[PDB]
Amino acid sequence: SAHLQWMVVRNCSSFLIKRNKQTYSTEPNNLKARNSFRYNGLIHRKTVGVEPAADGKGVVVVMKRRSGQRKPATSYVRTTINKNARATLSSIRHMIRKNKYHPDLRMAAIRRASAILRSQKPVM
Amino acid sequence: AALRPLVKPKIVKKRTKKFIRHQSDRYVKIKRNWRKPRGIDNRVRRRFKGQILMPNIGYGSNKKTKHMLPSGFRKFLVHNVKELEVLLMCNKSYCAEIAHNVSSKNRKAIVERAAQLAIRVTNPNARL
Amino acid sequence: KGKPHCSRNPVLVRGIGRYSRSAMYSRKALYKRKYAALATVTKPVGGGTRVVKLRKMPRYYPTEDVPRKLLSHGKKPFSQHVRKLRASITPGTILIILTGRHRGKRVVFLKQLSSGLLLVTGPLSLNRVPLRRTHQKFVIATSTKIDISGVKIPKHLTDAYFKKKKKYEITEQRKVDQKAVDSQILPKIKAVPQLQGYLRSVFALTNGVYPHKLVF
Amino acid sequence: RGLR
Amino acid sequence: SGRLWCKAIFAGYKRGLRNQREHTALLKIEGVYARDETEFYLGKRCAYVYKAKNNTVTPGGKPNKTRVIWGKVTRAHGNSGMVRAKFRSNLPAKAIGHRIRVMLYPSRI
Amino acid sequence: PYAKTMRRNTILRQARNHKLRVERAAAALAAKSD
Amino acid sequence: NFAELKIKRLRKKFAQKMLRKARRKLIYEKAKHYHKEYRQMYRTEIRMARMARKAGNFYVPAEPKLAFVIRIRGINGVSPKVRKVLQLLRLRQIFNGTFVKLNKASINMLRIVEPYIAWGYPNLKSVNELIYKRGYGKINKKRIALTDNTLIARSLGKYNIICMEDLIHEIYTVGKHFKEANNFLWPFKLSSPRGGMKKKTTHFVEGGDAGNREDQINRLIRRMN
Amino acid sequence: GVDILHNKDRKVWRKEPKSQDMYLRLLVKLYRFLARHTNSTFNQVVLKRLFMSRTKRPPLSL
RNA sequence: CGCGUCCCCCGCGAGCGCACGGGGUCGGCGGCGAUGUCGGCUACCCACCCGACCCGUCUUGAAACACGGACCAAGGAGUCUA
RNA sequence: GAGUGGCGCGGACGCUACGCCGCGACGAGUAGGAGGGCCGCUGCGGUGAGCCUUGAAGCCUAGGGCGCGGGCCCGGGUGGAG
Repeated sequence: SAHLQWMVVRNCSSFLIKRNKQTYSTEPNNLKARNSFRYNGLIHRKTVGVEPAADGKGVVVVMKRRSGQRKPATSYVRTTINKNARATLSSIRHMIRKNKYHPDLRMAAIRRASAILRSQKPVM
Repeated sequence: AALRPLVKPKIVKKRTKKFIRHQSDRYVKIKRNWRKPRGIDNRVRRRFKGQILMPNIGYGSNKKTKHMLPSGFRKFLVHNVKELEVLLMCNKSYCAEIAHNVSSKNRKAIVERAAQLAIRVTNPNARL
Repeated sequence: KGKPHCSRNPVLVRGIGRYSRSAMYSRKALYKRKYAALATVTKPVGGGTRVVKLRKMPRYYPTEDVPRKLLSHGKKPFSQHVRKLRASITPGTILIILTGRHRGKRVVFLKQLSSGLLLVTGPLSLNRVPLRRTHQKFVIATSTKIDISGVKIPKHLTDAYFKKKKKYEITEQRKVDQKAVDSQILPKIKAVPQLQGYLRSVFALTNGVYPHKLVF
Repeated sequence: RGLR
Repeated sequence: SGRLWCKAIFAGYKRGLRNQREHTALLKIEGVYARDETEFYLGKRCAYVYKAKNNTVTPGGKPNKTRVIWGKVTRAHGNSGMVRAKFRSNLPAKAIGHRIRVMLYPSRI
Repeated sequence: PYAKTMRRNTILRQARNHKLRVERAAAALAAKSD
Repeated sequence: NFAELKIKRLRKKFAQKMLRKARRKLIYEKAKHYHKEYRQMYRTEIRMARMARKAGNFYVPAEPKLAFVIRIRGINGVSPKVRKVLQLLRLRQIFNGTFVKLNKASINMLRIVEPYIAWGYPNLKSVNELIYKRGYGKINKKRIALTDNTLIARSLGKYNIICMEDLIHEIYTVGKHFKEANNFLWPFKLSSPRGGMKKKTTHFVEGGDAGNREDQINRLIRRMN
Repeated sequence: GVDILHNKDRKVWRKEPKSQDMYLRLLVKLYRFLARHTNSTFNQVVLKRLFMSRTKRPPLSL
């Protein structure tokens, strides 16, 4: 369970990276990238993750499915969104609110997605 | 221009000089590194007028401005590009400082990756 | 509908009404004043019509934000500030300009402008100073006055007129308004004797002169 | 009630 | 044309006897020799004008060698007409017994 | 909240007293013309 | 339905408003009563002294009930009996102040910490000045500023002291619940005397500024408040 | 500049269990909420007893 | 400052606005700008004012006409078992 | 509190709970006692898909900074294998 296998990995995990009075976690589905019970991408049943696409353009929204959770090859559903900035974020807000899938991660997922799109956008 | 921080409060410091060790002036054996004097007659220890100052917790900096660089950012120390995507979302308050023993060919990858991610580097044009 | 009558009770001292709330009930006559009990505008398009929204959502969110402030009360913007005159600054009083390029020059005060800056004119025929603005705390109001009771200062010269647009060249408007106003002040200074030469002279501190004794 |  | 500042002799520092406080400076303005003669100078601006080796930009024209530390008269000090002032950085102690300028232009007349 | 009432009454009472004292001085000025 | 729900919440809010206005009116009318009580208190002693002098007899008035005690000397080199009495009065710091009501018990406690305190009989003005400017309550053992009346009303509601004018009345006219109103007030952290002292060490009678300063304590209250 | 003895300024009771036992630590998490958010005194007694050493929470016989 | 009603004497009106109101804001301005100037507290050198006796140790009491210490680097002293 | 009768698809930050936040009083100190060290040294089990001949340790430095401090991190030089 969540609170159980938090008390194991809160201080003694591979991903934990302590220096300069700052604590991050390099987890494959952490968004805001920090040591927390909320944003940890391994603990929970429900998990949302935003990555840059396999190619240059687009993002990839990763949804951890309810059913089989000791089943890591089939545990994650990946979808790509290569649209305009507003229509990319609107799709994410409609995936997270209108499924009632981690509504506390809605705003953090839109901020991360926006940062990924602003990153893959050329410099003058 | 520069990559400006999210807030610029004016970083007030209670003291600017170091706390030099007692009788570090005279002896080359005595380092400048601080050591609390525990001698039974020591002037510095029993706080005589116009001697070397001893550190207290009173000198402690504001919790808002603590570890904050003159610019307004806070440092994070980075060895490879896998340790930047950590800072991606901590962007406006935190900045990367690429370590001493990272090779030239890896600095030219970290700064050309941090330029894309819009993360500040404090030592961007080191070796070249 | 109803014409708003200005405050029925006067002000005795700041924050304090003249009349109490029993007097005031009768004063307003409330014994015969008793009472009982957008977003998406549509647009026609050349396969149907569309629903646009003025104020539609942002495309970019920044990675970190600042929250909203708390609420304070007495923090007004500069346009709405109450403007003081120092009592000695009477329209027609001969000031002594202290700070800028024209420091030590004695100059006739015309009127307090809308932003608290003194509109001031040492006649350009005498002092070589135009229709210029000054600050109250950078002058000395002397006990020297001439009667400016009648003459009409142009109204179009105000705090927006004197603002630096962004070498500087004197407009013909400025020169007409200068000789327009000064043609009405020159006969008033040339009335009282030795006064034009007094304005032409420059204020200075000598040996044995302490300002704490001199009445000026 | 005595306001009415 | 002529002078537009009263002449204040920088007497020394705000102090007890065996403990001086350099943040406040004691001014002796010439002519004023009482506490009922120094109401005029309270709040006025003070300048320690000096000149040093290198060129430093001037507000109003050419880069000169001249420099300033702006102050401000705060209080009257003692019974016989001396004045406390406070400067943007502490005055140098080489200035003791040297001229500083009492201005007129936070003017109250 | 009674402070407002006391202050208003005090200012009005002082004003009336000053007016009466000024009138008495005016009566003295009348007597000194007489 | 919700039309009913918000109507009920609006009613309960309006009920809370009219309860506020009713209490507020009680604060106004009690302050008007206390004003009338103080003026007739003041007039009476002038009347009684006049009718005494008209007959040719004397009017010895009431020996005062209320004292204001200021600690003038510090923490260093102090006797244990003088220590215990000073911390029983709650004068644990130089230039701390408390009101103590005079009886037989308290006067014989005052005269044994005599050289460490400067005390006397306060004025109505001084009692107003001290409790309005330096008024802090001992609410949850925490020194909290009396900015509102909902501190005094919530703490001293049981004794019918619901405002600042009630507090000042119960202190000045030494009433029933002086103990629970004086112990509510955190000891008054006064400034240094502006104008200086005469002499700290000796008695008031022999030039100094220690011991009983009968009506002259109000002057010391002005310079330290 | 005030005469207080600071001997007894700190209080020497437990605010947390010394044990790094996670199951005990989740029970303490669970009963800190109930001690705070109920006017029950039972939850305050049980929470306090969850902190105490083995020599202070002894074995009750059947 | 409604009467429709409870004494001995003679329970939801409506707005708008100003603010001595649970901690500062401006819907105010003005200069100077590419090898000669702007900023850089800390840090190198120097000057001036104030303060300022040399550490360690035993001692009631150490700057002591009390003892140890010319200077520098590396080693160097509450450990393990019952 | 609850029942039966009389258009527009929107809403900042948060909560390493061993965390974050709010309010009040306080702060000398030898011998001595306790706590916290993201103070430092050397080796072992884990771990960083760590760093490194495109230059590791070490050393020097009027360079840039952080920390109340123990200390530490970058820049330049030397050095050549950790």
